[PDB]
Amino acid sequence: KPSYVKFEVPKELAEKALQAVEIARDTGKIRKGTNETTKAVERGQAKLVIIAEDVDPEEIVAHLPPLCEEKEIPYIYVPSKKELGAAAGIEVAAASVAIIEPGKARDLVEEIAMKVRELMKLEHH
RNA sequence: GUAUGGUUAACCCGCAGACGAUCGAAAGGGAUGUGGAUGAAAGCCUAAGCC
Ligand SMILES: *O[C@H]1[C@@H](O)[C@H](n2cnc3c(=O)[nH]c(N)nc32)O[C@@H]1COP(=O)(O)OP(=O)(O)OP(=O)(O)O
Repeated sequence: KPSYVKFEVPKELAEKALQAVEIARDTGKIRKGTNETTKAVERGQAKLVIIAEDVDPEEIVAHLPPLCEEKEIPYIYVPSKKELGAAAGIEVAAASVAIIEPGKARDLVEEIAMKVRELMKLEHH
């Protein structure tokens, strides 16, 4: 298990995280790739950040969970980084994706934002 | 004199790429860049370069 994964995410909740990227890709604006994601977080324009769990080395995305907590931006973990790139609409894999405007997925992001709040309180005791 | 340029183009497999393609000195920026296989007839036009 990676060290940058602060909390475990169930499969069913992670599957909706890909759907949010899929919907917001067509009905909103997302940013695919770790560089675009990092900029979207430090600029404070990212509604939800999605981080992959199969990132090696960790030093590529290990700074997002700390940065997202400072900027008070929710984040959720996805197992596959290739499926993450597929949901963003690119041929290659993606280590992280940032959702700027959810669009039609506005409701789905709210549901994920609540559960990542509850999952974060449980792992923190 | 000469096509490696045209009239005249497709269709296959591969390689690199959101761990950042193209562009840029960098900053920036964000999805293409490319190697090969068979085709690209005949005739005709042009002659940069080369001889
Ligand atoms: O048939 C051509 C050719 O034999 C000869 N010619 C002119 N330049 C070259 C060259 O660089 N390399 C070769 N191998 N042959 C060349 O000239 C013939 C054409 O006749 P012209 O001389 O009338 O026309 P051109 O424009 O070639 O030369 P010119 O008109 O200045 O004299």
